[PDB]
Amino acid sequence: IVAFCLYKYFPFGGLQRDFMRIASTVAARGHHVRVYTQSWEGDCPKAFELIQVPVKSHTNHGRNAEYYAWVQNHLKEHPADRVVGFNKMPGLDVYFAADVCYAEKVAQEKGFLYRLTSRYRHYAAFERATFEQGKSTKLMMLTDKQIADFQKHYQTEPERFQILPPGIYPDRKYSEQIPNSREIYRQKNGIKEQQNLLLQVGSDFGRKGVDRSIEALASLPESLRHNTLLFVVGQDKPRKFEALAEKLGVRSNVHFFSGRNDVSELMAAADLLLHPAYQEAAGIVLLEAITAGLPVLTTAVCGYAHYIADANCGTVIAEPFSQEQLNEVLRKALTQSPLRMAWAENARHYADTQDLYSLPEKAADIITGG
Ligand SMILES: O=c1ccn([C@@H]2O[C@H](COP(=O)(O)OP(=O)(O)O[C@H]3O[C@H](CO)[C@@H](O)[C@H](O)[C@H]3F)[C@@H](O)[C@H]2O)c(=O)[nH]1
Repeated sequence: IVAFCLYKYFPFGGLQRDFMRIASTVAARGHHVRVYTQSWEGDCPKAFELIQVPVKSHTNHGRNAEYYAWVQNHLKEHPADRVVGFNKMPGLDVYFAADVCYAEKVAQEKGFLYRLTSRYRHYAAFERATFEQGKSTKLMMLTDKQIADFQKHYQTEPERFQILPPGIYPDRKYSEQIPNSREIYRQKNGIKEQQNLLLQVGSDFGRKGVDRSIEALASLPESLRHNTLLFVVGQDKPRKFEALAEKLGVRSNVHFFSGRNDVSELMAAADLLLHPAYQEAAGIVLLEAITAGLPVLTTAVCGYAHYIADANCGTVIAEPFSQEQLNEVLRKALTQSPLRMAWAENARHYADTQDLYSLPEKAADIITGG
């Protein structure tokens, strides 16, 4: 019996999609998969034993604490052979690092008033419980930067870390698309042959720099701008970003969508992925774009930004972030189709020659070992 703990399941998050693929891999090896969550949106594999954990606190942090306590009591009466968490909490045998190091985030960005909160104390305590010395929890990591951060704040025993290769779903790959996918999916989405489709995918618009993408769109020269659209796709509220698009006179150019299940089609249809995130532990969409043959503009803060430079299929905007640099890079990329075509080819080549896929098998090995 392998128990999985994540606070919330829904289809439009990387943490959730990585969990689904890892847990499905574990189940397919013959183990019984039990899932504890506060809430579950979308389909659930019939193999899974799904347990909804009742909570009543009025804050995320309070509910998380209640969840941990309830799960511990349930495990006391119904033992599992291994407990695997996708969120930081006590009691895990294995943790998957979908998040950044919270202690480092706070140290770098926050001050005294931020640290006064019960919210801070909780998240710090649950991270500490996972990473501190003396714990047995195996730590499945996405980036070397994550490891450096956790070592800095917790002096975690180095042997407990294991970096995983990426785990991009094969259905995003250019070679897994129907013939004429670009034309078909452009037509499906109302994109004209001559238009530029910019694509931004992710369920945290603010964190992922949707504002930066809108600013970049707005900065384009008049004629180019008139031929350019931006699709913003994810389970988040568009309100603030609609207001910004109106402010900048590009409201009609920007199309907002809730969570979509057709991201593979959108990447086949698009001309550039924009992902100028403020914070991103890794960024699965960056590598999805690589596998789709979709060139990428992103920021150096993203854990997976280096892959864009490695694949030579876009531009990584350096820190400190310059909006003017992103604006110029966008204008250049859009006006230089030969550059974009070369980037796309480079992306496809990298996707064909690099392991961007095996994460769930390697994570399942760690989970089921022994
Ligand atoms: O409307 C939508 C919106 C998204 N998706 C999919 O959800 C995934 C999003 O993962 P991504 O790593 O890009 O961002 P995020 O969800 O913030 O992931 C966290 O967890 C990730 C690790 O699990 C980590 O990479 C990241 O840094 C964390 F913030 C990616 O596979 C998208 O194609 C979708 O299908 N439809």
